Amino acid sequence: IANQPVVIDNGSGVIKAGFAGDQIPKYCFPNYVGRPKHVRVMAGALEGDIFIGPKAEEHRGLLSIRYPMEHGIVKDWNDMERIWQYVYSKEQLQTFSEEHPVLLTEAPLNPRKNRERAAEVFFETFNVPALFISMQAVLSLYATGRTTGVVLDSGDGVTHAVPIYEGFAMPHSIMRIDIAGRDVSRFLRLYLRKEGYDFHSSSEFEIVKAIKERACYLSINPQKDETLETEKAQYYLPDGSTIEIGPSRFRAPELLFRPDLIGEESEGIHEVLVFAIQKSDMDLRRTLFSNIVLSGGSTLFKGFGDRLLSEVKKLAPKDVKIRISAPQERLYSTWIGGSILASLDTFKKMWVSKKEYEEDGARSIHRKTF
Amino acid sequence: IANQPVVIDNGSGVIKAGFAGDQIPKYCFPNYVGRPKHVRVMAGALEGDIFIGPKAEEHRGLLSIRYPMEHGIVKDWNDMERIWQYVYSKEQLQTFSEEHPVLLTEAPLNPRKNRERAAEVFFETFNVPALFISMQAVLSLYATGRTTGVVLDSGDGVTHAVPIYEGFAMPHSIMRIDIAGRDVSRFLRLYLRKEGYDFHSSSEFEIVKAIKERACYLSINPQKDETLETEKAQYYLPDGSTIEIGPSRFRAPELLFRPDLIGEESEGIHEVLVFAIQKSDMDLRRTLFSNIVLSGGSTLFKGFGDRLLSEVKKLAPKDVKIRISAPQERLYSTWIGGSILASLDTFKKMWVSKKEYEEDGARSIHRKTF
Amino acid sequence: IANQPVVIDNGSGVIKAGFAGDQIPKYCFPNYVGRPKHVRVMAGALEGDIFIGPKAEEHRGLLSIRYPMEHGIVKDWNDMERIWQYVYSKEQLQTFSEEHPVLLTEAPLNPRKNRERAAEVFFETFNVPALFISMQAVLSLYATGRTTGVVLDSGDGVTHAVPIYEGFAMPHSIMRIDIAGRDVSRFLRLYLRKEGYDFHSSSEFEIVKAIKERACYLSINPQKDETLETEKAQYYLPDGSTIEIGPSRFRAPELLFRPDLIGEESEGIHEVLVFAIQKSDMDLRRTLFSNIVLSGGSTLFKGFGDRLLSEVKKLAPKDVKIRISAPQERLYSTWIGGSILASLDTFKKMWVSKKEYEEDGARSIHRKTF
Amino acid sequence: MADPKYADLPGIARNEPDVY
Repeated sequence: IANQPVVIDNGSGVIKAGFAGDQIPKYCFPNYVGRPKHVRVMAGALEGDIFIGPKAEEHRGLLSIRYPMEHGIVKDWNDMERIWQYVYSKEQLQTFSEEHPVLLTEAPLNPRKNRERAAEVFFETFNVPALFISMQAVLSLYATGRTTGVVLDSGDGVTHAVPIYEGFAMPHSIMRIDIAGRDVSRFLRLYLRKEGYDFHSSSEFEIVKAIKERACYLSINPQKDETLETEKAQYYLPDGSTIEIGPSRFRAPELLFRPDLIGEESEGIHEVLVFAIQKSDMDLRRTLFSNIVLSGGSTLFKGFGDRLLSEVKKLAPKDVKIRISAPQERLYSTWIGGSILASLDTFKKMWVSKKEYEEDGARSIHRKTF
Repeated sequence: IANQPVVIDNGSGVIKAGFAGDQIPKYCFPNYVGRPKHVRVMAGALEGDIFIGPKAEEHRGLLSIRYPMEHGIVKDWNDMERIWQYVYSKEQLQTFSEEHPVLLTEAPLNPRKNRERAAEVFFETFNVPALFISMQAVLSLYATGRTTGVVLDSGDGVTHAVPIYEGFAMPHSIMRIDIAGRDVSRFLRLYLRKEGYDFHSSSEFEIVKAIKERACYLSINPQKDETLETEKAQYYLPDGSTIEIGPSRFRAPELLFRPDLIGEESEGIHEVLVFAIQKSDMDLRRTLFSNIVLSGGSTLFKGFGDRLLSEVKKLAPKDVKIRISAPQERLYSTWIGGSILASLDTFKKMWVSKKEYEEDGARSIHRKTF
Repeated sequence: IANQPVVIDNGSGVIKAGFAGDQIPKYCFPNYVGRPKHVRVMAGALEGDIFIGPKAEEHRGLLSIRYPMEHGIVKDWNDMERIWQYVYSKEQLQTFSEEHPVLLTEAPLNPRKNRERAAEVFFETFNVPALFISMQAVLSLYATGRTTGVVLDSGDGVTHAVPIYEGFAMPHSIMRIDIAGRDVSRFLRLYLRKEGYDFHSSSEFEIVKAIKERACYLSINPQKDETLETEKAQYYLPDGSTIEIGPSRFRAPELLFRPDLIGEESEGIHEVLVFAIQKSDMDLRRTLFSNIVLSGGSTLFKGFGDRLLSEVKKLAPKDVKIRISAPQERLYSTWIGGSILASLDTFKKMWVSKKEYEEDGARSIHRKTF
Repeated sequence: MADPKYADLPGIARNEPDVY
């Protein structure tokens, strides 16, 4: 039973889905399970009471949105099961879980208990013939067509750097922080309360993400922007009310480089990228500096790569050629590589079959991933 | 026992009744109990001494009229029991109370003691098999065919704006004010005494309602009409004596928008419509502005809808699509939706049965309405 | 110029005033401006046309009251200028603003624009020699004499919990809600209308506060109190008409614990207290649990601290010593600590002088507070 | 002490019992 396998790029913010050997993921929607805040009195209302995908994006104001997945660590399993059931349902894919093998994605250095429970869901609740969990950094390199390179990515949950050299991922040189898009949006929300405009509700949180996506830019010199007075640019909400954002728009994404602002003494994106290159072997460092691949959502800030370069110029050894490559399709780079990995003939050897899982269990899944 | 159920659209000014699945209510009559002032010396007179419906409208001058219901809250319960008995009697419906289920209507945010006392009357004095109390806003949307939209209504009793988005009524955004048609008619009478043509008797009060219905208009700019001098247009009374109305015609319905004139600091219709939309969540506000439904008799003033839009343009955020829709039969809006709701098969599940009331009591009625 | 400084404890509900180095504030009055509704035909009336303090409390019925501050955020700046002028005037303090340094108070995480405009008022309109702004939690701990303490406060506007440990206020562990005494009083008013007794005017609103202050208690188990039938206790108005309160007395303060009753998903008082301790560092949690201090007026409900213990026992880790402390003088705890802070010799270093304000501006005020 | 509002018999604090 070797049908066209399904690639599901998991993540805290957004969940991409689709079939192998496609150019772009056709089925992208945000990873959350909205449930109604108000009491349905009238008949002919929205049926079901559990809303995932575009219906949730259309009817945000009704639904109390809550995310099941934080920092690449699923908290609520019942919600993730309903999301994966929605992916496979007739509203999006129009296929059965029994036909196709699955390609799953997870962030590196996650809990092994979550990986086991992920496999239990796909093998037992859904009746998948073969599952395969893989890393995001390896898939991003598949999408670019490279073999060498450090992979700085920044989704909604996790920011991590994986140094890989000619198809040799170094697990001990991996760095990781739990400071990413969601924490930047949460830090922006807190700053807008200091400005004046509060967005306390859970549906109203999605407005802060929309402000962060559109109206934010990373300044090169933060001390110079702090001394100067801002212009206070405007932004229109979904209602119509105007909002002067002020200095919060540039100070909000600075969380990624300075994680002491939120109150969590970590490295930062630029330090993680240097640390990953430093922890790797001496002869590989110069090739790892030249090949740096960007990915995820929080790399799409304005002047992000300019600041990332300037930070590497500050930290790294002098007279060394830095190159921070960035594709066009940075959000879908992790999915595209999965679709490439799925299409290859080697894919049949990498996966965990259903029969193999029934015999061994979790140990076979831990062996095949690494 | 599932007979063709009775709809009783309750109201302070007018009461409308009939059966389920009918196009228009056949039995529309005013909600009051006229009792004779004068002594009956001569034989062959009007018998009964308690007049309801067309007999009371025909013989106004004899009868000391008194309304049992003020602001959707019955004070005189004995009179409402006599009205409901008159509805069921051979003079109007020609049916038994024991056969048919009842669809009663009440305004939102009323006293719960009146709701229990309403149920006691229908279950014990009349022997109803099944009763159901509903809201005026939900029924108006059933009549139109929509699910979305704010329902601004203004009868003789209450003015209230209930925001409902896709079959989800929000109970904490329901605005209400006791400033409706009866208070406008009372304010018109007080103005006509200032003009010269005073009225005092209860039969004579209904002439002021007839003046309010016919010869009144809401100006767009009230300050401009105040500076200009009126023409003093005429109106002929039921007797024959002419009355030059003057500025009392246009300043009377201004009470609905300016409740400071009668001497009671409340919101007003236009503020209630905006406040109900503003109390809801951010994403639903623009859809609630696009769908505004008018209802009741006090929305039928000349230039009322034009003034409502001007007030919404003033208060609401700029560059938003406003649309104040309405039915053709604005007085029969709530009844038609009830007749639709009654004829649905789900109506059997919604109601409070007689057996369920005898077991539980008031708690089961408070569990089924809201 | 170092005279005996003034301690203005701001707040939406009540404004306390007086001099430094005192046991209790001499000048306590509610924070609102009263202006007359009606016309003054007869001479020898109450002069001024603006009523603040005991005159406004005495003559409520005339005055259309309006609160300048909502949730520790002054909306009407002209009204607060009149109140602060009234505080300084001969009717209360009997002193000039030019002599004494000022100690101002604000809730944490407020708009910075309001803090700037507050400083502008005290430095420009009034001619203050030196101003200092402080937090509620730091002042509450000064009054008790502690350094370690989580300060769960609950005023009229804001509820929050700042976790301080040995003179180290953690700014990122601060949890805040805009649900407090005013919203509970507004929620009680809505229930009383559902019971039967309607209140609408601003003078009439303060009766609902007086009912909330007197006859309200927090049930230890709300589901048990729901299933049981209440006793329906009585209360006498200034008019003399009796009011059966019923279940609304115990259900009103449930807004503090369940903020889903008003229809606005927040954390709640008990969750804010736990979340503030959880957001702080690992080793500080057990000391923060042991030192939980209460303050503000909405902590004075009957069985509030008993229920707040039970909620902490439900949420927090098992076998930990919980101690919710609460002084005799909870209402004036914030003022007492300000008077103690003002009396100390370090106070001269912390403040912002008028000369320093004229040179730098708003930036110097933002630097000195944090 | 002097002033309008006080609470009589709440106690200063509510504490859980200390185990060994």
